[PDB]
Amino acid sequence: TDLIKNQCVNFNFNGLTGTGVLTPSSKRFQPFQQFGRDVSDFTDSVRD
Amino acid sequence: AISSVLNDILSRLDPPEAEVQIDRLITGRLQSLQTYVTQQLIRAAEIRA
Amino acid sequence: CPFGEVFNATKFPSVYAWERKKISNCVADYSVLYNSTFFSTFKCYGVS
Ligand SMILES: *[C@@H]1O[C@H](CO)[C@@H](O[C@@H]2O[C@H](CO)[C@@H](O[C@@H]3O[C@H](CO)[C@@H](O)[C@H](O)[C@@H]3O)[C@H](O)[C@H]2NC(C)=O)[C@H](O)[C@H]1NC(C)=O
Ligand SMILES: *[C@@H]1O[C@H](CO)[C@@H](O)[C@H](O)[C@H]1NC(C)=O
Repeated sequence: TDLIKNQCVNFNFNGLTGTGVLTPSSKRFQPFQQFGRDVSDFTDSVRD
Repeated sequence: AISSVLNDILSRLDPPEAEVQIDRLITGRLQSLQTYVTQQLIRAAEIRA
Repeated sequence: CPFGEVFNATKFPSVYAWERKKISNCVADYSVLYNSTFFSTFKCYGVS
């Protein structure tokens, strides 16, 4: 599907599911990184 | 448990078996809450003094 | 993915010299060999 932003949605990315609010970010990923996590081991951000 | 992440159990694992994995994880986590609150009550008592 | 070349291969190797191939770049339907019995043994782990 397309992206639905700035509201609570159900999401399903390429191997990552859950619910929450999707927003754009300025996180600088490396060329070999798919997603990142918070200090606590939970998903912080995802590459589309 | 297979994973600390609930979603990584529930999502991919067969729903029957999954209850076993989830139940185990729940018990694990509940224990930390009981510990936490117990200590807080003790700390609170010291503050009262 | 050419699973036909995996399960309908003409020749299989011996166990002492088991062989491996890499499967990639496709959309795979895994119900084909699951919801229609073609096996005497069917055991999967981690994921249903
Ligand atoms: C490997 O090749 C064999 C056949 O050479 C495949 O098995 C066969 O798959 C068909 C398709 O479902 C099975 O059903 C058949 O459907 C036709 C449709 O008109 C029907 O006329 C037949 O009577 C039959 O119902 C067929 O039973 C099945 N045969 C066997 C022995 O399983 C096999 O699936 C191929 N494996 C892979 C991984 O491609
Ligand atoms: C079994 O898999 C085949 C694959 O094409 C599908 O068409 C069929 O509906 C499946 N059966 C059930 C009960 O889901």
